[PDB]
Amino acid sequence: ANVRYYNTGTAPMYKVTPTTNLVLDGDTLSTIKAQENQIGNNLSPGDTYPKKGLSPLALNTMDQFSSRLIPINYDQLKKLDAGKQIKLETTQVSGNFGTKNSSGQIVTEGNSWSDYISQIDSISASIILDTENESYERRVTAKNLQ
Amino acid sequence: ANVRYYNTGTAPMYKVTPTTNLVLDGDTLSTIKAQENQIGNNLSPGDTYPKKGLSPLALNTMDQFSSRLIPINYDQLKKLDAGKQIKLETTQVSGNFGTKNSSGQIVTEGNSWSDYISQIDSISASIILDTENESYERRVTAKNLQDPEDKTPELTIGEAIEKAFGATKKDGLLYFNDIPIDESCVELIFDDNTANKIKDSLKTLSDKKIYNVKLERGMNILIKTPTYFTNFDDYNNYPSTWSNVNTTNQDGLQGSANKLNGETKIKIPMSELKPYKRYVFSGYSKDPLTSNSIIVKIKAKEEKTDYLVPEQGYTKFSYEFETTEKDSSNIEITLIGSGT
Amino acid sequence: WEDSFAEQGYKKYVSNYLESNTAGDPYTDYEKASGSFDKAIKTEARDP
Amino acid sequence: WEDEDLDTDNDNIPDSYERNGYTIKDLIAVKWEDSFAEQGYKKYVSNYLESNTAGDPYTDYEKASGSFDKAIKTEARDP
Repeated sequence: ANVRYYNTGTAPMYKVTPTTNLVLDGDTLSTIKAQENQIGNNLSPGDTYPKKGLSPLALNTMDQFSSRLIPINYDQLKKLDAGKQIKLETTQVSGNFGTKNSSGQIVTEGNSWSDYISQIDSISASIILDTENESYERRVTAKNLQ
Repeated sequence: ANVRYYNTGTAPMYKVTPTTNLVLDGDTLSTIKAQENQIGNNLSPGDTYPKKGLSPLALNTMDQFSSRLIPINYDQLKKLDAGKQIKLETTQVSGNFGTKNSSGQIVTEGNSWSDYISQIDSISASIILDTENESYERRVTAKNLQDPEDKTPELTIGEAIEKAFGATKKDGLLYFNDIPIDESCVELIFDDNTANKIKDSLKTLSDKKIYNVKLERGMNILIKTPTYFTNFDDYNNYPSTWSNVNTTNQDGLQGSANKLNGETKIKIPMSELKPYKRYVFSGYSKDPLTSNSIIVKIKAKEEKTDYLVPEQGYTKFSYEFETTEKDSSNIEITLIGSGT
Repeated sequence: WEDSFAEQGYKKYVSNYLESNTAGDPYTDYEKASGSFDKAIKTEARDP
Repeated sequence: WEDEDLDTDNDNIPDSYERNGYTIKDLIAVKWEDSFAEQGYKKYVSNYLESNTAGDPYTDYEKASGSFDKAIKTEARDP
């Protein structure tokens, strides 16, 4: 499959590792977590990986050390041969963020976003704008009255 | 595939690991991240991996530990078999940089360049020079006039090109190692948004020079030095001598004083330039009566165009021709006219 | 905060005086008001 | 004292910073005069509220005085 990423929000995210889900017709063929091949180093807000002028990004493997191309048996092949198409979804994305030291160098080692997600979601309310060229999604905190 | 790297810019990079992307015809065959075999230990700026005297570098594997050569199925093999060629792109590059300790030993352990990229890009504007032997690309910071707490020294674009490359203020103008860079002696290329910002911010200045406009946050500026130049006091690099010329008050601009008629003709053979390219011929204006610019280039557009001054102020003109393939033919530019 | 700072280009914002991260994100309130955290995060995410 | 309170610890004085500029001399930053141009000294300024005014991982004092690396070109020495 040839995919490309995008990012809409405020802060950038380093070392993106999305996990995709392939479905055909009721089924679910595979869940792929992206390897060190199709990893992405930087993602500024409002931009894409790869950039606006380059070809997309190809994923074809499913191990940790990349071998073992993705299989499809005979019935799913004959369904795919007879006109159908498969659908791709994104389930979760793990990444990194960056802090700086005592007036020194920025470090990104084990500073993961994936434990600030369920705290921010249980505080905030979600507001999404959609114009004709781009989208925006923000999270604003709100007061409890209990 | 046999590839070699290059590096243009100010800082070196250790332990360089590019990732490449192979496309054939709309498709995308694979995305390869270079392993320990195709790694590169050093890249001094303005140099390559390997050096100039060595053969290129081969990549054929796709694992983490190098096995499992790259496959191609039958339809893509028949497409590649019937004349076509594949295209190779570079998406990202990760590497290292070097910090030294308290007058001790330089260490490079997890000092990765890849987290200073999105910070530097959202501050700076990008200026790229292109001469005919090498290229240069630099990043210069700029002020954001929206935030009043944001402090940094603002600077004009003619000062940014002064500071980025090493140029010296030789007789008012600035010269880059016996090459003249000015507003009127080079070719300036923008994209759409920065050209819109520049043409919007000219009408507030007293002097209508574009080297006095203010540098902004997100910009992109490319410059190209010409290949043949006709400065009259000195610096006219030409194998073919110009015909029907004049010599009075010929130092720079602001001194145009010679009104003459007739025609001006230059002919250069193909042994002094490259074939199958798209050259551009450009100059400035005057207040004459009339002129025409005939090109006598075969395998091209040998027509002319009219001169048609709208005013006496210096407003440039530009046209283009198309070169033959290394024949006995000569480019013949003739300019007829009454007035200058 | 005074009302006459607004022509200069200054904002007005408030926070929670019983915590050090009033929005859950890994930057504090002082670290996010004064932009000393990162230069890539948009200025729409500066008030806490 | 009155005019030496560096806010950020860039090890460089804010009077020598927002004004006409400064120049290193014997590894010590001193005030800028116009007669230094004969000898071969430059003139550069920076941001007195930060310790990295260009984003790159070298500070202002570490980049003015060339004590960072000897392979980075001198075109990237002013901050």
